[PDB]
Amino acid sequence: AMSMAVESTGNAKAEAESRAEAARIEGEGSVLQAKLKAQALAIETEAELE
Amino acid sequence: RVKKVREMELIYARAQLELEVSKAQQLANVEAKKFKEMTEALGPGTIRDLA
Repeated sequence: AMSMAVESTGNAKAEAESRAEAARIEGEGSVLQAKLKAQALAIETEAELE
Repeated sequence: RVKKVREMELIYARAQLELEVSKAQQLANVEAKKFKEMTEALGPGTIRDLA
């Protein structure tokens, strides 16, 4: 029972923490792309404003 | 981004309003002055008799 508990919790935590790490990387990437796209829109619409 | 577009369109709309009101203004001054000359040409009692 102890061995099954540790194996099952390791198997679940691996597939859960890989997803969590990937989601963290995607969140940081998404906010950086949000900054870059914000600059892109704020300059495109500013020039098109003129 | 949007606020600058909204502000820019706002001042354009203000001046476009001046375009619209001037169009209504002068086209009515001529409409009224022409009516002024039209009814003055006939006469006060004459237009009443015609109507």
